[PDB]
Amino acid sequence: MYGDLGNKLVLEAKRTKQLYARSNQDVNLPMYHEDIIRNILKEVSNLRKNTEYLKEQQQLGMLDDKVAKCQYFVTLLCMERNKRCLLAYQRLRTDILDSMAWNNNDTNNLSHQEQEYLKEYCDLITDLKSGDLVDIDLSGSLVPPSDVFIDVRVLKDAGEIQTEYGVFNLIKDSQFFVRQSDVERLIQQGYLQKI
Amino acid sequence: DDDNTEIIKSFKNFILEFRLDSQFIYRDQLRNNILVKNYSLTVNMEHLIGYNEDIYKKLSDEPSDIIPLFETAITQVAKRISILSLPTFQLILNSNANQIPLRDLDSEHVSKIVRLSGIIISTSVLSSRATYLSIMCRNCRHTTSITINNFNVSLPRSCLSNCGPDPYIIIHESSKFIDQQFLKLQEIPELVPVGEMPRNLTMTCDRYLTNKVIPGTRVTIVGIYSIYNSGVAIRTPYIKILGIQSMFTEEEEEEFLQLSRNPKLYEILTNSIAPSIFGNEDIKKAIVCLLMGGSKKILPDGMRLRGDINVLLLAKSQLLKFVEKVSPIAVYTSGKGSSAAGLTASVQRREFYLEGGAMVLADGGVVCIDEFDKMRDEDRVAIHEAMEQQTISIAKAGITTVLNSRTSVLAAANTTILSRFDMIFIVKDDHNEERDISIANHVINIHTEISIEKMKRYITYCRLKCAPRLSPQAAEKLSSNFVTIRKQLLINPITIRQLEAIIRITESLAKLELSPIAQERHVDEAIRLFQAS
Amino acid sequence: DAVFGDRVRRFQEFLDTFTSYRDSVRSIQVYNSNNAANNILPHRIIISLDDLREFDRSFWSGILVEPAYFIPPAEKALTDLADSMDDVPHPNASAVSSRHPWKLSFKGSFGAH
Amino acid sequence: SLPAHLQQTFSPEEIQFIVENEPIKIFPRITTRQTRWQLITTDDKALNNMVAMRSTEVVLWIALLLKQQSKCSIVAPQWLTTKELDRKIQYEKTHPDRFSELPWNWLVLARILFNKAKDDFHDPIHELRGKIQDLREIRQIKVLKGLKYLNESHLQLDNLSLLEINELRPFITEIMDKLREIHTASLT
Amino acid sequence: VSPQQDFSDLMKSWKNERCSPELLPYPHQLMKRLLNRISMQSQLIENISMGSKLPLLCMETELERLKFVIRSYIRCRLSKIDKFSLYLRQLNEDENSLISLTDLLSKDEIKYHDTHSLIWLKLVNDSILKYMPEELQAINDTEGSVNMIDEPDWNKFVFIHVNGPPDGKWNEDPLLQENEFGKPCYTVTIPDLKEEVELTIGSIYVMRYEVIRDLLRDDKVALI
Amino acid sequence: MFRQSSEEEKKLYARLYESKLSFYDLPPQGEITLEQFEIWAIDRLKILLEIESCLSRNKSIKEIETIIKPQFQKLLPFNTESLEDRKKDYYSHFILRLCFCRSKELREKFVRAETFLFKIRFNMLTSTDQTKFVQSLDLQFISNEEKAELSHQLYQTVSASLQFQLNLNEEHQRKQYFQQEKFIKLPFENVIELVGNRLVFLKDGYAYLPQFQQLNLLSNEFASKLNQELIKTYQYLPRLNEDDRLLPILNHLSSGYT
Amino acid sequence: MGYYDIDDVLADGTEFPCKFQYDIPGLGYLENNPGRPITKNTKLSLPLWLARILAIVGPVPFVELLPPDMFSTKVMNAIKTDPVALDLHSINSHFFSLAIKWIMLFSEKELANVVSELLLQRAQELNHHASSLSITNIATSTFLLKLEEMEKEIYKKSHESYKDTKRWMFK
Ligand SMILES: [Zn+2]
Repeated sequence: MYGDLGNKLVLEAKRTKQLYARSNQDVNLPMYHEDIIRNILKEVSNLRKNTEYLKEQQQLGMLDDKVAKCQYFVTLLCMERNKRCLLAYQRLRTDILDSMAWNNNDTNNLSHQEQEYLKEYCDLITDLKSGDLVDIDLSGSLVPPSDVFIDVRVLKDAGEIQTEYGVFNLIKDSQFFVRQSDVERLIQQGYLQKI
Repeated sequence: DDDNTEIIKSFKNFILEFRLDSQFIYRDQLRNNILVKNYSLTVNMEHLIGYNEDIYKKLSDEPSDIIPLFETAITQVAKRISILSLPTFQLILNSNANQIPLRDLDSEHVSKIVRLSGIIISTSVLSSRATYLSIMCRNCRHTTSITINNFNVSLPRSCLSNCGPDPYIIIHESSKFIDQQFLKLQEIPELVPVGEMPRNLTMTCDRYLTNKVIPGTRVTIVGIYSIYNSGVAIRTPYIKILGIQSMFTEEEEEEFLQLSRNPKLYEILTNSIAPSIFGNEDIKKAIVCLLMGGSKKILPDGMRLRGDINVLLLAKSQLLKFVEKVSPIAVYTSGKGSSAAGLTASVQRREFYLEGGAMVLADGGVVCIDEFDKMRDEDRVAIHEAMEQQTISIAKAGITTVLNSRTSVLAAANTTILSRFDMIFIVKDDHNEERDISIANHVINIHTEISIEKMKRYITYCRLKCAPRLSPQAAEKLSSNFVTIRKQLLINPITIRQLEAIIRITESLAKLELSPIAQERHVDEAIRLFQAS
Repeated sequence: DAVFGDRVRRFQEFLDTFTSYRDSVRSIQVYNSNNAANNILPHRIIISLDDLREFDRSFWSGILVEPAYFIPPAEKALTDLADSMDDVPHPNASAVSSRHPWKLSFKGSFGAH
Repeated sequence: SLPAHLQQTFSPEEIQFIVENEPIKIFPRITTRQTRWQLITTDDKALNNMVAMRSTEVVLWIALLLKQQSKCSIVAPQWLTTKELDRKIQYEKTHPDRFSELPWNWLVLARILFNKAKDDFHDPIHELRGKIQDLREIRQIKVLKGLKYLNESHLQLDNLSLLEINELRPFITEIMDKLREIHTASLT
Repeated sequence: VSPQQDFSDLMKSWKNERCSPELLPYPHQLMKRLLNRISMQSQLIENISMGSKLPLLCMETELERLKFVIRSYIRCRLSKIDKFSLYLRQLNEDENSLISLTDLLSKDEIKYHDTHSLIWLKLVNDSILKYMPEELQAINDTEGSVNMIDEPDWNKFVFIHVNGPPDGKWNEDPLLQENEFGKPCYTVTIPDLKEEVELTIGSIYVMRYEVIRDLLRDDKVALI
Repeated sequence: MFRQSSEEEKKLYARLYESKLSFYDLPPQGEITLEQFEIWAIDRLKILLEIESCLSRNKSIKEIETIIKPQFQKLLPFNTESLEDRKKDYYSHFILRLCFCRSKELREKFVRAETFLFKIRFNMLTSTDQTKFVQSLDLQFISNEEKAELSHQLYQTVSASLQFQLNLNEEHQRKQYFQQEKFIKLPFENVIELVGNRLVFLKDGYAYLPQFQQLNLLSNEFASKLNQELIKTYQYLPRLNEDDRLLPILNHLSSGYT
Repeated sequence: MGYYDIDDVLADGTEFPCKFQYDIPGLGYLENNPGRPITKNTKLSLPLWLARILAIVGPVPFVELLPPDMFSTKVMNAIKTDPVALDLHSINSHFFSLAIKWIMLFSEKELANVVSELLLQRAQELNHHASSLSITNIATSTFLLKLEEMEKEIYKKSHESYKDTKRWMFK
């Protein structure tokens, strides 16, 4: 029946939601199901052809008052349920991409419409981040500031690097005593640990 | 009289006050245990020693007397933290004291806490002991009660409310009981002196320590070593136990799904099977099909359609061992079998009984036979029912039963018996000196593509998740090929029992891709691989 | 001792309320009385435990957790119900002192047990 | 956009942040009274006009900032003493349904001051650490009795601390919402 | 007006915005004044730095503490705008609406809402709706078998704490009646059940949102 | 801890039969039919006729209970939530007031039969229902010190009664029950029937009555108040004479007792 | 009950028994035969998103809904005897959603009373297992295999809250 493919597709949305929720660090949303979506759209095209043929028979006068009305109505419901399934799946993957855009601001699994969508949303984020309200780093940390000064140990040999506060030389397994407001970005990037 | 109160007070204050850093660990444990209706506490000896060594000294001198006092202290603390009724709580201990080997326990250790280890070899059924017990007095019909505790009692004779010499009886209608179990511990195999059979002990546990272990497991035990009545002035020893020590994730199935969409998965799985063996491509393909299997079906009129696969092989020793290793469930045997049951089953004798061979035992899994020609006479006829029906039925000497034989058979040898198998092939050899030299070098090394475990888990996943169906195009293709071969043979046999085998091979081939429908791609490879000859 | 009587009264109320069990008593009695004048059905009745739950929870849990104190008085009440209903006169010597009361049985929704 | 675990609730870090804005009494060891602090979210006069060993009142986060070094000492709140906690435990036992009238931030402030200011108390700390535990356990019993009255309409609570409410929030609200959904569906 | 009072108002707005189900109106004036103050304080810190260490430490960490709250607040509001985009657009399109969208949202929020709606519309319109028949091509359809527009759950349960009138004018508040021998109180009617409750000053409650919306707007209660 | 927060005729009869028995205390209201009047009166009359017949045959309380109890479900139901049954019972009693207030013999016979029916129905109650019904009627227990001072005499008085009436053959059981039993003090003239049988202890003109006895006081109060109401009902029989359609029914009802 | 909610999308696909009240041409594909009519008093199992409409639209509507097995009398008695021990996961994965949908459809009064008691009684043991934090696996695991998909979310969001508070405190 016409809803089986949608019932199969939505299970992938539930699966990827649970996989994403289990581990926030391991976000790689799986392959876009091009084939199942194509099959669903082909089914919708078949139903459209059936409705058009039924309209031709209605214009021919083939008991069109009762027979065409009920058959057309039942077909319309079948199309609407497929629309709901497709929109739900795409909306879930859109939400995951929106979550990733805020932190970042690789591509192979995304469909090309989604590939341009992510670029558009990154442009929107940097537009908000610029201009007025620039003084607060909207993409910054959401954990309240606990301490000014911390001790951080050097995890990866990135060599000498530049930062707005100054310059660091990340000699492997050396330790700094430095203010957190400087090294917050480098901790997020993963060069440093708090010990 | 006062000493019983001071000791209880001391242990009560122990539970209420022991912090390590910032958490009252035992108050938290005792609260968290009650919420899941677990009435016990797991104390650690080292913390008790750290808190106050005198309490540990008292506990070490006279365990049998002092353990109940600490238990009732646990109850008194348990009521405060949860009530503005509960049973008596069980104390459980952990320790790191030096293990005594089981062979060295002797008269110096009676009524001492002992830590030992071994292998559990037997387990009794559960039995009932009394804790609170009510009493009726026969003459005057007065009533009273008694509280038992299980440490090393009989009904009293001080009649009350003359009242007689032995007037008391039990009201089981208003009494409380607990569980009890017996176990046997055998000394460790790598500790026995040479040329002797291993020594063993018997032991007891109750309440939450019951039903915690099974036969054959190596364990560590903490318990009181004591004696009981059962020569002159001689008694048997035993131990009272106080402590014992002994489906897919999402990230797993993601790897299996990535493998499923590989365009060359069939080649990869064939290459991964017995990689040392040179050549023999179709043998490896057939073993893949045997491992994966078809799809079971049940019809409205009750007829039942088989899923298993059967293969025969006419170097060959290695492949059966590999199949044993890779398969989720596997049994290995030679043609004569492990007993007089042979392969299938037999009746033996004194009253008669029945036992099954290595076809009943492998039910639900795979079975591999090392030399099919050494099959016994009864098995030669019984394997017909074992393979066609997946059952074995016997009516002999008053026995009348039927046995399940749901399994896939692999076999090798070196006649009409070949008809039972879905595919038959003959092993082939090649004699490259480099191969032998490499094998010899590896042998000297020990003397001086997908891995097995991953492949086994993948096979399990595919068996659990999918069971595909034929498409109509495959049906037309197969029927046309069937009538074509029968007509060709007529003008110059194929039968329905082989068409239904080709269908199973087709389904097993479609199973690898996790495609819900089988297709002409699979039908072509099925008939291509059908060339046993 | 006094609690025994009240439980008999409460089960009598139950037997009067749910009338389908009176019909069972009477049908067994009249069937046995008919063929006696010429097989015999037992003096046993099966009650639905759900009816007893919906009638009185305290009696239901009493039956299901303390059977030794609740099953006997209910059986006594059933025997009283069957005895008060009309019966054949002039019983024989064996019938006069048979020591044979009616007996109960249960069905439905045991839950955890 | 916002993380999933912050859609409906405050994390304990935010609860600590909220509590830190309260005032607290201190003894400074240095005189600042005649640069100046020039704060923008608080009063600035108190810090600019400090005199050594003269009691004064400042926000808690600056107080902990000073106490990190030698320049300050923190006076404990008056409720955080053995006599008062004894009386509150007796109140808890006496009235088996009402909650005792402790301040809304008692757990958070106790577990901040025991870490940052262990040396400034008058009572022995190892007794306070026990009496706090007693109070929390009794309150947990009273909470566990209360969850049998979740209903379709409302509930009343009194003197329940902020952290205790935040601990329970997602359970109470969810179960109450589903009971509301079941009830209103029959009306419609 | 003072710098001390603005931060208390900011904390109030942040806490209320986190819990309530609907999108509350933007404080237009407070944000202007706060952001100007942040800029001036940053320049002052730079000037004093270029000119005892401890006062500078206090000033720096205070500015960090101030910026964090605003960051969290704006992120929460944008998250709400994501979920009710079609609802807000429908509210704006209604000519008879009692409130305009620009009253509710800030200018940056207006920009975000508009352009994000267009981006999301372009994604689904080409992918899915390009293939549907003309009867089902609408994205914000109300008439279908399932409503395509989401909106707030006005009956969500929320914790509250009763403050009373902010000025302490218990004698002036017209709604604030009095219970027997005790504190003043408010009264509210819950209409599905046809029942009343008395909300005494100082006591905590779990209450439906719509029943207490008006008192929340008047600052008679505060969300916990 | 957590915390949340005509019709009048039907309510009147629900109140009147909450206790499951009534002294028939209050004026009925609303309407019923004349067929209902006749039939309800005849049903109660049949039950009371059988009660008087059994008493004339000198049958015991248990025999009368065995005879009369099956008739409630047919004629005059008892222990019932039905408004119809409750109204039937109440109205039938009130009708037989007007039938049997006419003469001293009729008043005595009606009081005797109705009081015995009251006794029968009271026996059918549970002890909780009996306690609630007695308490609803606004009906002096002795102090523990007075019980202790008179304990020997009271126990000597009631010990035989405990054995025979409450089946407490064991003296131990009798002692425990007596320890748990309460006693009532009142003038001896109020319980004189128990005095004549020496079932109560007398001291200074007061009779000491255990709690498990004393139902005769309740039934005697019922009989006395019913007699006074019947005397009152007799005095305003001229107002009954305004409706001629009722007098043949009452004459028919009274004819079975004459 | 949002549009894009996955669980609501998935719950609507469960099938319910149905019976027809008119013969209709060409709709035999519901009976898995596109080339034939449907006939009156035929019985079929249809998904809820379709049966919810065909039961309403006219007069006599096209389809009548038969009482499904998941709301049978045996289930109700099992609920009312011991709600805590009940294996609702085996009965139906989405019980409390379909219950509310059915109550809305038919405006049942007694079923609501039963379901409210069931939810309230199971929430107690759910909170008990939520509160119990290690400083055990089998005792918790036996009960948590009998939770609905609806109840698992509440359990997870309660457990994480308690765990976060404990971690912050003892730190
Ligand atoms: Zn005795």
